[PDB]
Amino acid sequence: KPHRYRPGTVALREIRRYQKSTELLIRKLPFQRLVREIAQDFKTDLRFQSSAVMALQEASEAYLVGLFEDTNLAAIHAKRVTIMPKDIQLARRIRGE
Amino acid sequence: KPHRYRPGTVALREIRRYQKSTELLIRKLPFQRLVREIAQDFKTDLRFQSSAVMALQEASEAYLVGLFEDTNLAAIHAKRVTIMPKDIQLARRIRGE
Amino acid sequence: KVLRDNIQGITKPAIRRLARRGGVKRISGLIYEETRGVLKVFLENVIRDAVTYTEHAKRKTVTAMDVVYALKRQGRTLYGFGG
Amino acid sequence: KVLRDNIQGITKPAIRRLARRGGVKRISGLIYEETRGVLKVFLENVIRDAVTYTEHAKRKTVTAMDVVYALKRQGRTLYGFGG
Amino acid sequence: ARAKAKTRSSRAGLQFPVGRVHRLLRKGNYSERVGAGAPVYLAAVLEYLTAEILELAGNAARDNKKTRIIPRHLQLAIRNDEELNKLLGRVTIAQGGVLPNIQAVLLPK
Amino acid sequence: ARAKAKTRSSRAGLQFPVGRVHRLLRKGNYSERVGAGAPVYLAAVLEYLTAEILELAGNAARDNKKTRIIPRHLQLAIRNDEELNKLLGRVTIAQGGVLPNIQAVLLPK
Amino acid sequence: ARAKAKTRSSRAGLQFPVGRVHRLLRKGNYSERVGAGAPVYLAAVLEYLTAEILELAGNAARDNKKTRIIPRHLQLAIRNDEELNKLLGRVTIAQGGVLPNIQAVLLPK
Amino acid sequence: KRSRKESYSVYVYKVLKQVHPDTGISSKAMGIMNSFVNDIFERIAGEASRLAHYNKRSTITSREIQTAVRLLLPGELAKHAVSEGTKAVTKYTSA
Amino acid sequence: KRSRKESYSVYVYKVLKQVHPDTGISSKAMGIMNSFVNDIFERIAGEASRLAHYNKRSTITSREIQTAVRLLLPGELAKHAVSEGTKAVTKYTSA
Amino acid sequence: KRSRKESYSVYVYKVLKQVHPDTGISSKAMGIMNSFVNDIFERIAGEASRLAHYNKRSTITSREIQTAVRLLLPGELAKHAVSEGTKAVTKYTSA
DNA sequence: GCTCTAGCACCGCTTAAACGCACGTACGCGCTGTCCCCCGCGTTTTAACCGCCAAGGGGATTACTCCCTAGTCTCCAGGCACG
Repeated sequence: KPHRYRPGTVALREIRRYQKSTELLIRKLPFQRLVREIAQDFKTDLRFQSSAVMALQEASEAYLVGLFEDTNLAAIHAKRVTIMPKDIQLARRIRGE
Repeated sequence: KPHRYRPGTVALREIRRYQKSTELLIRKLPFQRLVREIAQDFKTDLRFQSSAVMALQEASEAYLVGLFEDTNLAAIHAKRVTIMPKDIQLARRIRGE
Repeated sequence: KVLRDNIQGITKPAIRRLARRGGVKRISGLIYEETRGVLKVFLENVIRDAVTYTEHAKRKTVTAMDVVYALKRQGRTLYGFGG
Repeated sequence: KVLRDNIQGITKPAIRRLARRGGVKRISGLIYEETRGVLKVFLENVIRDAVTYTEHAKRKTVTAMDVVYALKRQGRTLYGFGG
Repeated sequence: ARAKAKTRSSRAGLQFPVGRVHRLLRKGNYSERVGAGAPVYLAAVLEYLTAEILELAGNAARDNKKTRIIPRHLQLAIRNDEELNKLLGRVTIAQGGVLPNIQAVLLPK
Repeated sequence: ARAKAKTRSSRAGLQFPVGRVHRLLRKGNYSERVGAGAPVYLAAVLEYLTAEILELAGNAARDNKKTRIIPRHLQLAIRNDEELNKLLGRVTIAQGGVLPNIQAVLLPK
Repeated sequence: ARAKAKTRSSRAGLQFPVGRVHRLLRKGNYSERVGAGAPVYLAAVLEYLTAEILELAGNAARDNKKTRIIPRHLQLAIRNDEELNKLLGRVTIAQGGVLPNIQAVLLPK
Repeated sequence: KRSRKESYSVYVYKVLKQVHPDTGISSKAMGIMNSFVNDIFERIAGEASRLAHYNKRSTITSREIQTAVRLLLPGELAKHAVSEGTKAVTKYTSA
Repeated sequence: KRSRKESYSVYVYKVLKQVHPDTGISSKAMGIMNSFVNDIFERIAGEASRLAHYNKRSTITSREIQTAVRLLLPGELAKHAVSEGTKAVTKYTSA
Repeated sequence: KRSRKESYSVYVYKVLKQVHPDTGISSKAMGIMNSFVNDIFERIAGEASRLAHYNKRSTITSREIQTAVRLLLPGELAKHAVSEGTKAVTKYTSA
């Protein structure tokens, strides 16, 4: 029998690894494609500094980890551990938008 | 038996009446004396006009009531109609204190 | 002159009426203590700021103008008192 | 030239890595498209501002300086590219 | 010997003050200099915003069958517009109370 | 016969400039006149904050047995400190990540 | 014809006297030469010591709500600190008494 | 002998009579309007000052406060304010 | 050569050489420190401007920044900051 | 006629008012601080003289007291004192 | 330094607020079943990353020259004080 870790153990190992980690968690070129796409929605043929793509990356992921920290608090509030769309809607409604 | 409503019906009447209401919810004199209590807690012989007491009043119901919309959104998130303190400090933590 | 414990002067039914404006149906008996505590915390912040404003102005009476300045600083801007 | 679908380019395991950075253990299957949506909406919120500075500057190229300015306007000030 | 004294707001055809807002910016220390169209534009923006909120205030007074505007009507007007709430979500109101907002599970049955 | 150009920061006994801070106060357009205590006081509070956070950064780096300061050490240093966290709640550090702050019930038993 | 007088304490930004300690090290007869940084170094050290202990004594005086420092406040201040206890284990304090120190077995029950 | 206090009294009253001639006004609502005008004026002024700082512009222009209107004022009221401001400066420079 | 992009470079290295002689500095951490000094200077300068307008003062001296430090920086850091700022202004008066 | 007896009067008063403006002094406490500063001074001075004998240097520099304060003063107290003296001597050499 | 005015201090009725007890009903939640749904791991694909090379759009700089804007003297007229 091949060895199999229990559900959640590899999840906690990912948690510990990625809290210890500091690197980017998004592939950079599809992110750049997406931000050029949404820039084209508002103004055509805009150009991006690669550092500007990195800044939008880090601000975006910081926003996401703040929202996910909020939804973890919402999930442990709801006697649960699986985060739900109602948790994300709650966190955004609390934060005032 | 005398006249008596089910629990919540008078509560709904209270909610409707004081969402309709525009007048002040808290007493004037103990609020002013509590302001004075905090004042001489910081610097003695501090005076207040009645308008300033009204201003701290308005700020108090604004802040507290806003915490109550945040709080009962938390409470309906937890599938409950009775609120508990953990809703209040979790809401204060999500607000970013 | 000096007072000790007027914080219960904001009575429990005042808090109930506040939560009725806040649309809370059921208010536990445990709730009123931390509402008084957070109200103490918020007023401690606001009156610290306001006292700092007035002591900057070399006065001895707090104006509502300094109160609405303190509400500008802390991010709870209030309308209607000459701000 | 024109791009239509790169919101799916932010892959689901990449969102999983982000949530592990957010400390999430268990993620529902309906979460990922919603995270795409809220990151999307946040990108309009940021980039309309950033494009607005860019068109104020009479420029065509997005710079990180305006990204910092847009993020600090919303009170989400970003260290690491200002100055 | 002199030109007739003419208000700049009526030159722009607005009621809101070109002069008072211009002087208040110049003494408000936001730059050293101000363009000529800047306080005209700002007065136009403020007059538009006040016109919208006073139109909704008159609508609220007519709904309450009252003639004079109350800050309750003003809070009712602001909270019933989504984009003004996006403008004034963190602003607290004097004697406005709360908008009528009862939640789905808060209502009975 | 002019006196030797001696620095105002050393007159403060400090390192953050009275000159640059006074210049960015004057050209930041915050008041018409600026008192002489203003830039020395504000440079002093920045030097206090800087010394405190690089103290915590150095201790964080030596805790991780590393020599050169990294924004991971900086972000760790900021959210060990309660009053720094209350100062910088809404600020995001580049490449800092998140300090390990793991809630207890999601940890295994 | 002469430079204006500046004390070395003002040059170092200290308010313990650099010259007094320099004299008292010359006439304390500890070496025939003394480096110039030595007395200002020592005065800064005593400045840190006295500032530390006057923080402690003023805080203790506020804790017993008395306005003026007393040797009882000083003796609480020294004896409630560990490193000052090692620094002054063999030191007698006039009218300072003893720190409140009851052993666990001396308590009833 | 008391001192004059600067307000927006008859100006808001005039635009009130333009939008609703038959209605009245209270003093508490007037405090609300005065603080509202002050707060929105301050928000626009602050964002205009920051925008002039960012693009090294030492003057406040109508273009950059129009930019500020796109920034602070959201959505459809933003383009209404753009229409109002451009119309206003049009009949202002034609005056 | 290019135009000088002004920063807080040598100051952060010398304050580190005061507080920790042996540790080194990365460029990312240095950018973080630059943006930190920018943010804190901007906050304190803006609140000083606010107190200037609020007390109808055209003058900003150390007293208004002492007011602002008591406002913004909480508690322990506030009184610490007031202490070394007072020492700094006293050595400024003693030159 | 009286002969003046030297003490550490104004220095302890000034440093107390720099750390606590609203806290007063009693004279017996003032004698305790006089004896404290004299005691610690003679401890450091005797240790410095012994070091000068010990390394056969005819001088006591800042480095001798730097050595002596990790000798007598403990740890964090000593390292804070070393930092205070280091910034003090850099200000002294700059003046 | 003056002054004058609303806050501070003190005074006297009035039931509304508070409060407290008691009946009553609803409230939260644990057990446990039950159903279900997403993580772990293996395998396969595929473009991300790397790394390598051409090209040109515009960011940024320098200069020019002119648009504009605060300031000031002065004058008058509508908003504020006052009723």
